[PDB]
Amino acid sequence: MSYNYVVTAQKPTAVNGCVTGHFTSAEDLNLLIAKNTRLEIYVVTAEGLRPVKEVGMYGKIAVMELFRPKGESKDLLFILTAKYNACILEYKQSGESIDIITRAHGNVQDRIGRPSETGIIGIIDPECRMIGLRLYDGLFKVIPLDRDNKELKAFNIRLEELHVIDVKFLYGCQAPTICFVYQDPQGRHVKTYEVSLREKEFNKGPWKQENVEAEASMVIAVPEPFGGAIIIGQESITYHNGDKYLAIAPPIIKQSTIVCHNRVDPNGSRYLLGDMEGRLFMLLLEKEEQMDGTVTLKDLRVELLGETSIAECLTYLDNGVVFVGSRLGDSQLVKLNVDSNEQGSYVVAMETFTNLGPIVDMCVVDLERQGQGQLVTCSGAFKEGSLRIIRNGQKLHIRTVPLYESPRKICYQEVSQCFGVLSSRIEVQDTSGGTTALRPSASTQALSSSVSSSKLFSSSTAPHETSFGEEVEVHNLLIIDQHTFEVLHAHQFLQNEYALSLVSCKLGKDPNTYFIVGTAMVYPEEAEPKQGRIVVFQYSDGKLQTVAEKEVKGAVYSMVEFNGKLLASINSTVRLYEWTTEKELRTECNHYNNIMALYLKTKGDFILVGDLMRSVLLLAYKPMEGNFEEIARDFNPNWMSAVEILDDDNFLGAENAFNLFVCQKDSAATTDEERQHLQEVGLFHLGEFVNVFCHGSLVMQNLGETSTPTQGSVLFGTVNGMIGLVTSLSESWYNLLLDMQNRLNKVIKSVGKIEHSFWRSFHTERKTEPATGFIDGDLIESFLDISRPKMQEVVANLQYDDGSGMKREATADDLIKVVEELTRIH
Amino acid sequence: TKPCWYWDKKDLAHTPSQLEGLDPATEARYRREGARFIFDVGTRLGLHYDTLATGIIYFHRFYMFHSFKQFPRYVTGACCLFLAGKVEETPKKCKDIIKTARSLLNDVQFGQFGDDPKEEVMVLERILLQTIKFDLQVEHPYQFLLKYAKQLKGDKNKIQKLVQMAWTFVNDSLCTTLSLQWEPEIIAVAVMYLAGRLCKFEIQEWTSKPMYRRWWEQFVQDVPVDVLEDICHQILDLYSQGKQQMPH
Amino acid sequence: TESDWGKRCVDKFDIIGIIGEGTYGQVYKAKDKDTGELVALKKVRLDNEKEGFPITAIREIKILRQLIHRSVVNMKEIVTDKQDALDFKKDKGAFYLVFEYMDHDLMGLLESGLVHFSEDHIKSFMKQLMEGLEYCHKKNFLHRDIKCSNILLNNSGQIKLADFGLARLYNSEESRPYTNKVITLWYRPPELLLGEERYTPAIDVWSCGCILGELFTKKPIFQANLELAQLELISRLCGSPCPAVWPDVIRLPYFNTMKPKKQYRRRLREEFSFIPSAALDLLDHMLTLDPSKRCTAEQTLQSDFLKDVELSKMAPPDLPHWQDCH
Ligand SMILES: CC(C)n1cnc2c(NCc3ccc(-c4ccccn4)cc3)nc(N3CCOCC3)nc21
Repeated sequence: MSYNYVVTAQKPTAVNGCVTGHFTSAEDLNLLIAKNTRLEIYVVTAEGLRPVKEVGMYGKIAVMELFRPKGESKDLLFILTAKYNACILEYKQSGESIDIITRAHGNVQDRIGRPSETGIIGIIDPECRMIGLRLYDGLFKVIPLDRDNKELKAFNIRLEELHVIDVKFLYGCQAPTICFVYQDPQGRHVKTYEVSLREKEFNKGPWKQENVEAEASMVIAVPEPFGGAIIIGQESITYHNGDKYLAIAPPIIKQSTIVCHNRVDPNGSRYLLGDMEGRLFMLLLEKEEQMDGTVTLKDLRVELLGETSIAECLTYLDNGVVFVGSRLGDSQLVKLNVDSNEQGSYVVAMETFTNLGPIVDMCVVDLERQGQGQLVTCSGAFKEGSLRIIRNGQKLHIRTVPLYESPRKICYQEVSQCFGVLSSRIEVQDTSGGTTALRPSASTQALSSSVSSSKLFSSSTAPHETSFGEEVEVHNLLIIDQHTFEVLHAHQFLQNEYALSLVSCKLGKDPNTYFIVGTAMVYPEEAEPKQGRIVVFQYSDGKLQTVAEKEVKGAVYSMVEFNGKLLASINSTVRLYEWTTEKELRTECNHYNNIMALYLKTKGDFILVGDLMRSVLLLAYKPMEGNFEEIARDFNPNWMSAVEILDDDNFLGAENAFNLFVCQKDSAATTDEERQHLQEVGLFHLGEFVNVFCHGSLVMQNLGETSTPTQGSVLFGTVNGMIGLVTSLSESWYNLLLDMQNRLNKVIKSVGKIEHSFWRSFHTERKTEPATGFIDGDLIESFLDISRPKMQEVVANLQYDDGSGMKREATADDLIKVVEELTRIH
Repeated sequence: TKPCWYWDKKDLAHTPSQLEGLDPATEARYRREGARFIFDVGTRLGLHYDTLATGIIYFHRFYMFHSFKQFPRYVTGACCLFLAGKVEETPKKCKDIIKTARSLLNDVQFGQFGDDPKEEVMVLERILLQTIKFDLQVEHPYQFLLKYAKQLKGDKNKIQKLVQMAWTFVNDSLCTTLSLQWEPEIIAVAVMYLAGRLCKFEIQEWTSKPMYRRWWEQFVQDVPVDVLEDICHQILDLYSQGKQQMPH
Repeated sequence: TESDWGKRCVDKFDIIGIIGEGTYGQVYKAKDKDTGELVALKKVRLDNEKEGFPITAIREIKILRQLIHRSVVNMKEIVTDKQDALDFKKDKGAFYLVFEYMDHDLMGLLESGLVHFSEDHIKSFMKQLMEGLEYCHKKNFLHRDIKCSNILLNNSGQIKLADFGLARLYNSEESRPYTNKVITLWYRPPELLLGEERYTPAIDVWSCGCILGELFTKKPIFQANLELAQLELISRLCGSPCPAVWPDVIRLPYFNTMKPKKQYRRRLREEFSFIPSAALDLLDHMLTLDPSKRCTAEQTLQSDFLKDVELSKMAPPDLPHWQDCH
């Protein structure tokens, strides 16, 4: 068996959702911000936000909504986790003591059901009579909000419309009414139904189905002054209330997909809309009052306000202040002005909240020769693309270097005192026949620049047609200086060439240090790339020189230096190249038993291959023979996001299901079959998507630092900005920390009453297993934050083993020292 | 696709056994003894008739590729039965086959099993499988005797006497090289034909075509009487040389 | 000739790697040196010599040389390790069962989450599986181990059935005692949970129905660890076994023993209401408790769901390959 420890170095920074209301007091205006597994509670002031409370939950926050049922003084919070854990929460404050009350809780998972394409949707009735959940295709789940439903028991109503895009509870209806945009073969439609708690079924809804835009994406429930619904698309915004149908199709919104909405004026007169290029719009509902004493909707208008960060969630606070929650870039507070500035914008940034964004890749480099190590991450996407330099000093110091284009891979080249970074920018087919970039970026603002003139695929004869307005990716290699981070050079790759992999190394007997890039020829027609290049560059005297190119018959997904040879993965094939005295790559040996060799790692003459669907394989190079030998494979099937080698026997992998696992050689030589079965000995639900595993640590090492129980250091970067560390334990230390977890879980009160053991259980749609081989460092490091009565309750009857004492009792003070030492690794 | 497992009578003059100096009578004797060894051993073990026959067909085929002087027959027999049990889903442990073999064999014969009987049999399995070219599925005259008899309608007692008499002939044909000359379908017809001649029955009357004097042709196409008589002659010669007389 | 199996050497194949672990040996992917065809080699080791050549392999050789259908896997030949020269006793080299190489296996495609099935893809999948199951049942053979890992589909949309290690002949007239525990617990029929031991070809149909439901949810229907918990899950959906629906349930060894928590009513149509009508009816008939009322393979091929499927329109499943990275 294997024993390992996982700790969170930086908490998730991406804003996944944001709501406003009156949660902490019926008087205060609150802003609740949801990051993955984290809830942040703020109070709105005239200058910005006053933080008041932050809690963690043992689950990914999927639904977050505030509501106030009749009889309550203040808003209650509903949260549903991605594992279908539901709860209702209340804020309670006793002077200086702030705690969160779990008023109702339960798990709403169905034994049978198909998870929907557009994900979990949760909505609440305007009269707070029920919670609507869309979890599975063809089913609508109702949790009625009666006082007695402390377990959140619920029932399903059959839904004929299997493919639902979005749903909201409508306002101004005699009964609870839902408006949803659904898809069937005839296009998209908007339909309404009524929800009967007494009959536990749908009844026919207020207004007829109307055919809507093919890409109708979002539903807005308009308030009482104008009752009805607004439907947002790619080209058009339409309003449907009974027989009234109004539609506006302004050309400005066609340019970029609108992804978020929020109401500015409670009457429903003004709504905010945001799109992928960061543009912020005002949707103004023009009023017409009729002599009948009735208010109708005269027209819909869209006005451009300015630019914000590419926003996942928008929420208007008060006065002119709007909170911009971004998953791709930094979140913000921005102020909307009545008067435009001299550039024509009504939006002026107030504060910027760091978001490590999507961490596509990262490397650890000791820039100041300090023995410490700093993390240079490829973070953000599109216009919010950035490099972020992260160092310890008690809080992490983070420097942001804007790239304004999507960064893909990073590697450090010390000989050149610079970094190589792969990046891609979005250009659009323009009337010249060529393309035009939407904004300047690093690949265009480089001091010197080049464009590969390779003739490898020049023969083409493959017709690819272009329509005006379509997007394309343009890929570059950026040479960025390690002190200034000035983009010294930008190399543009071939048209339709994607840069997928990057290394910096010396090969063979060649003393020069090269930047090597692996690419793929990507055409929309192809299911899987069938052409690609390995390109050898040399950065010398401020210029990048194309040294050599090797044509391959696939995508070079991953490369790594291997004892002076180049190890590259081309689709199914895993290949080892030698670097000749003629400065050309020469194939030595190949391995073909793979579906898609997405990830490669090495140690000595051993190679760990990460496959698209077949998890991880341990390969070896037999130098005596000049070829590859399969040592052992993980036959349990898994979709891999990244892999890493821990030591000669233990191997770490990440799943696309937000799960982590460790495989070990069975080390039992009874049969050849046993030796070839990598056995999964560690299983752990991380809750994050790991893109990059990287050996290194950010802790200062003077050699004088007390030696921690943990051995080894692997840092990993995730989609939500979370950075973590995996380290190994001895059998004795694991058992101690594991036994302590079981004690802590009985003592520590969970938000929503979610069992910790359930949360960390390995979870796929098809499987669920108890965690094994992994210590949740955050539970261990919370021992220091529980009250003294609880600390002594935890240590009661706790015994040590396999050490100086075979059975030694623990006191609360003994563990405080151990956990404090464990806090030194993060 | 599938191998050919039938030879002509004239070809049996050129089995390996014959060419190493064994005379026709001796090889015929060895075949009878090996088959009857397989039969008796499996009968003691309680084995189905198909399992006994499958082993015999393996045994008979085996000595179409090898010589009796280099492969002791009772070891071969025991191995065939052992494999047949697995093929026909009536398995037995090799130790149990050896046990029964010891009871039925005298000390000289059990000497063929050498110092380690179980091992000598288990080792031969590799050769047996390669010899029969991994064609494990075998059909036997029994199933056809019953499929054809079911289509006869008439005196219940005359047809049952025909079947049992024919069944006894099938068991006896396993001791011969007929298994290697004619498909089982023909064997089943030949034994019905033989039982008919001896019982003074006219089988055509029991068929759906009572005025079709060559009654078998509706069961087995393209079979001349020449073949049925050749088969009958071979079975009856076994009864004449031996003490036993026609079953009746 | 092509029929002389057991003699050709495994030298004739370049071994590409180990595709999976089997029962009687490991399964390797290989390329034929002469033709370039991709094959799958199953290793049979008689070196153990506990009881000689494994019967699981004997079944797969005996049956698959008889069965010739598009939806049944094809054994091409049996080849051997270099044998010891003129020393047959010392020879411990293994034998290899050569099969066609199928691109993927259903469990791997689903466990990895890399498949989406439209109704039309499920139509093509099931028509092939049941047509091949029908072929086998017409030949009086029972598979007895129908799981997602024994269903191999290549990217062309052709489905083939594969692990016949447990297959045995079934006679309707002659009831025979058979091994109780045959099909994997997730896909095990209800009668075998009570231990019929004289079961019908309907056992395989129940497993295929479990697959039919699974293809519409992407999650197996009856996931349990113990035989009782499985009967409970089946009962929550299909109804509890009782003479009212399964008159002969009282004859089964464990009927009185393995009672579910309640006498549940059948909800199959309610919990699967999101399924097309033509398909839902097929599921209801395939997941019938009483095996003598459970539909046959042929009857499913004469159903509204499968009757009018043209196998010219293979309709391969949606396998993502590019952009799976980003
Ligand atoms: C032996 C014969 C019946 N056969 C013929 N083609 C196949 C077949 N083909 C599906 C298959 C193809 C590739 C891979 C694969 C590829 C790369 C790396 C690791 N595995 C796995 C399964 N997979 C199986 N099984 C797979 C699971 O274990 C047992 C064998 N058997 C087969």
